Amino acid sequence: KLPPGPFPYPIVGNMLQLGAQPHETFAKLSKKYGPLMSVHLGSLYTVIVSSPEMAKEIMLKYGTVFSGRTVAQAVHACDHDKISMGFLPIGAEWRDMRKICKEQMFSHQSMEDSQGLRKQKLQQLLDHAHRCSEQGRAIDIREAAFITTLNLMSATLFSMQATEFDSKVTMEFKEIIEGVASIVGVPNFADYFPILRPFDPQGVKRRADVYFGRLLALIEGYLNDRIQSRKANPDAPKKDDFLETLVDILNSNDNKLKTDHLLHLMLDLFVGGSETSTTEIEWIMEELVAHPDKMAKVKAELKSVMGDEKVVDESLMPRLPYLQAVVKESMRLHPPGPLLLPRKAESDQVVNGYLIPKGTQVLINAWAMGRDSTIWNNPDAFQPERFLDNKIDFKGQDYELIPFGSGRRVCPGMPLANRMLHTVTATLVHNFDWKLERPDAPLAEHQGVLFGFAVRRAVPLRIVPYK
Ligand code: HEM
Repeated sequence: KLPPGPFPYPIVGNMLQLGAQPHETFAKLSKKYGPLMSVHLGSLYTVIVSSPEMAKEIMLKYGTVFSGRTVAQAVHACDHDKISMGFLPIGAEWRDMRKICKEQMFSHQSMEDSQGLRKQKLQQLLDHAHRCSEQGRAIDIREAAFITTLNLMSATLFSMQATEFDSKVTMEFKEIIEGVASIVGVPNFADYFPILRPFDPQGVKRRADVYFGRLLALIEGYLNDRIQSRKANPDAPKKDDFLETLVDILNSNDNKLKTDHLLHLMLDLFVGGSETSTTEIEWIMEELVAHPDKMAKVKAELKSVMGDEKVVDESLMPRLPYLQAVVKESMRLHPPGPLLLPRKAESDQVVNGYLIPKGTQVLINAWAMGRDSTIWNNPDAFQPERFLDNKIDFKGQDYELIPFGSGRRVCPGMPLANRMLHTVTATLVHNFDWKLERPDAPLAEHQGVLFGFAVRRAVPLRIVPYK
């Protein structure tokens, strides 16, 4: 009674038929089997959903049913799978971490207060960007967008006041994320073949506990050191960051959260906003460089609003209606997560007549719906003009665009993502002219796909500022 899919082979099921870079294969197989597919990844049953109306059935109509999360083995490291807001069933401790996220830390009231903590972090990059232009060196966009992202998240969370782009604090964080991504970003057969779960054959759960213990040790030091600063100054001026808010929650003791609940929350906030922004800023700074007709419309717009100001204030978003679309088009073409984050059917539920069993990992292919010929016309072409004078937005209600998810577990970092994805892009676009470090380059590198935590270019984007 389940959705249609290819013949499950013994044991392996449909885990050899995927080929390399599965996101496209889960898309092409949908043209024969349908929007609701059934792929037997080993023992892990999985339903692929690749159409807006079906994503509406999954995330909204039956959303409270499909509101779980498939948990990976690396997530059990340091008991993260039982503390994190990302991978907990919708419950008492999760509702608190949402109402805390959306209403206090990610509402506009806190975004506008954290506006000044992040401009300094763009200036450090813009000054470093000018460093590579004088001697005429090339800038690794991924490297530059990662360190800037950590400096951006660390300022929003901790209010670190370093004077160096590659500060000592930031590079301790950079290794651990890249170490975690190198762990989760590769397949762990314990997830698909449960008899291997006790053994942990590839040693994934262990190696994750090492880096998780480090990333949580550095977060602890930033908590206990603030408590003493909170004790020394009783009328301490409210820091306009996320950590100060979190300290002000367990001192009032209104909600029902522990201390480890907050530590692991800052981890998810830190990790969740780093490698996503890092990849999803490499794309626009490639799309605009690969299609110079469109960068020209962005620059001429930016010069119309900036004036002589050389850093983009996140409050000038409404006056950049084209950069809003340029990101929107990058959301459609190259979504950061090709299959988003796995959902789980917490109850036997029927969708479109087919039965979806309990514990069915529902992957919402956002890559296909970005290149589905039935939705966007000429989908394989970059064109931010299709979003001009269009209310289609990635807020979750336009299932034609689901890069940030929708339903009950929508991305809580959306207001912080777009203010980042726009400013750190509009600061490199408005200030310099870019050209590929290698114009005689294989197009396999351009729009290349790397399956892992997020899909990114096959080769890190390396361009030069020559103005
Ligand atoms: C920059 C682009 C980003 C993308 C494309 C992205 C993507 C996603 C997706 C697809 C989901 C799951 C949605 C669903 O299952 O329906 C999610 C959830 C989540 N994201 Fe992001 N994210 C981004 C940035 C961020 C940022 C900046 C933060 C934190 C500051 C963050 C933290 C989280 C957390 C904690 C969750 C768990 C939500 C829950 O389980 O209720 N992400 N994200």
